[PDB]
Amino acid sequence: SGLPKLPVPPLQQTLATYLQCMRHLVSEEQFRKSQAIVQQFGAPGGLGETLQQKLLERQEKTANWVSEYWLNDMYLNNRLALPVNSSPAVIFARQHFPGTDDQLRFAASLISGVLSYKALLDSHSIPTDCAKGQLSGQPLCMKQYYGLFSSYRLPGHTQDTLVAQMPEPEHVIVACCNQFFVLDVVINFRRLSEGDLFTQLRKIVKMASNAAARLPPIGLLTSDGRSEWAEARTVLVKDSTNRDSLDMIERCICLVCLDAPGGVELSDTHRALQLLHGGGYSKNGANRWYDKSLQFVVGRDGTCGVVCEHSPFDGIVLVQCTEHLLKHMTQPELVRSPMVPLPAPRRLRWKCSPEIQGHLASSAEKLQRIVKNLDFIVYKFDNYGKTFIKKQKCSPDAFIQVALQLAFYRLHRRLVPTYESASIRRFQEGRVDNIRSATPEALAFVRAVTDHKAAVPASEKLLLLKDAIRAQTAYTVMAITGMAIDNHLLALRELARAMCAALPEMFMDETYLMSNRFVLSTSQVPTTTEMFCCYGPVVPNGYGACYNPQPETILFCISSFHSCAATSSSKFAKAVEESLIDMRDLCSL
Ligand SMILES: CC(C)(COP(=O)(O)OP(=O)(O)OC[C@H]1O[C@@H](n2cnc3c(N)ncnc32)[C@H](O)[C@@H]1OP(=O)(O)O)[C@@H](O)C(=O)NCCC(=O)NCCS
Repeated sequence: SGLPKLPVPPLQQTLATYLQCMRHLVSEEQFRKSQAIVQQFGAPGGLGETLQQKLLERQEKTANWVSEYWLNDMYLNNRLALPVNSSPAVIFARQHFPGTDDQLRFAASLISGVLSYKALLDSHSIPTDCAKGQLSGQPLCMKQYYGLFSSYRLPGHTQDTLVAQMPEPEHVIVACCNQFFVLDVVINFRRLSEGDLFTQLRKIVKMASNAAARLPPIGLLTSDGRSEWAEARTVLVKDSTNRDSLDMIERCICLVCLDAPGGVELSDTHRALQLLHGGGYSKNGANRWYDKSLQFVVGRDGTCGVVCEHSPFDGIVLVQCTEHLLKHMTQPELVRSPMVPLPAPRRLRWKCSPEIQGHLASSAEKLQRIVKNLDFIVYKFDNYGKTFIKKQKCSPDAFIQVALQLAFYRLHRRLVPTYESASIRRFQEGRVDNIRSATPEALAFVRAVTDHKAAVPASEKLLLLKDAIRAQTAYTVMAITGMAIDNHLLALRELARAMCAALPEMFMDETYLMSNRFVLSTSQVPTTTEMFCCYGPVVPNGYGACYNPQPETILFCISSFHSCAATSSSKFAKAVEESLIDMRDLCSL
């Protein structure tokens, strides 16, 4: 590759930044202790320098010194069930399917789109991406695109495994009524016609309606905790017939889920709930297989989108792919490719036992908990967007990040360690690092705005606001150029772990542990289309906030858990609105 390698920030720089990031987020006493702990860790000839040298050696010996640690720490090691906790969802615009054939026509076209997109990929014909927004123009890593259809996430007892692929024939798994069918799409590079795909889908729907053939909803098992699924899967593996079906799923291109009519109204919020967890076993919750990277949902009632397994790639790459797919569906149906004789799709067989029956019950129950615990809302701020923000000589993203801090503070009376996905695709195999938005400058601003007794003059609030945005931007530039701290500290941490299972004080420190519990987890997932991305929180008492800034509006997808009496997605969305209004008034002085 011609891309530069992810940089290794200097040790002292990361340590200084770290302490500064956390001083206002911990007690004075605790900070003093951390100061001393860090001083000792990074002292000349100390442990810090020994680990740093080992990191430089690792940087030289690998293409990306953090890929492995990051992949495990961020996803594979996580034991939580994938739905809501990990797998984000992208919702397409509302569709209208008068008859079942309309649904199947859409699905056929979509599958065709997928096939031509994958052809462009297999031929390395996809135009190399370039940075836009902050520091734009340089080439970006394209590795993520190659993980779109060739990946499967295997459950494990303690750590999962991301399997990187091509089966011939090449096929897609179609799920209907919780039944999984193998739909071959490419014989000898012969790509079935959009007309033949329609015909095959009609057959699938028909078979998926046969009572005497209906099999147990095995898909449900993949919606459980990772350790739980790993165990139920071990039970399944005992039988040869199940071993075959799993493999088929494991080697498919993707899944195409023909969801049953949802029960509630088709609002952006409800359509997203369906994409996130399917609404539980009583709805479309089992018509899935979360281990597979991409699950395209085409429901009978018009609810469409794609459920994504996070570990193999991030939302930007995903959105580019989907927007291309949808654009391809806007583009005219080509000439035909006709298949005579056209074999019938194969239904994956499962040999269930009393054991598996119990596992299905548990998973059904576990999933229901996720469904009722998710507090989600799609909020569209329409007073203004990027256009107005740019007129304030401000970075939209930074401005929005600051708005979220103010919303959080005005509602809960404190700032908390916050996470914002910062793409580092400027470097080989680059995924993301973290932008810590809960800066000291943000604190000074939110306090001025909310502390009535201080009576801070509006002119001063404006100054603090601009400084907060300046600091947000500075950290953003720092992160996207690989000079931030999270990935750096992670590497040092795991390198030490290799030396001795007993981590240094540095990483046992309550300050470090606290710095990584992201009560406010966020990310910008911009899209030109009518679509939007959403996901749940990463901690029991936290929020998930994915926004899409447009010229005149800003879409906010807010999530939290009903279990935490302290959080509330409706209240937070309201606080976001008020925060944006307040900031607007401040800039209009
Ligand atoms: C960190 C990050 C979010 C910053 O986003 P960004 O796109 O640079 O956003 P900004 O808010 O700075 O906005 C960029 C736009 O505002 C403009 N802008 C930025 N600062 C400005 C300023 N001070 N004054 C006026 N305009 C400004 C830019 O010129 C650009 O305008 P353009 O639409 O004509 O190109 C981005 O670099 C990133 O990493 N995005 C990836 C998110 C991701 O990974 N999502 C999936 C997670 S799994």
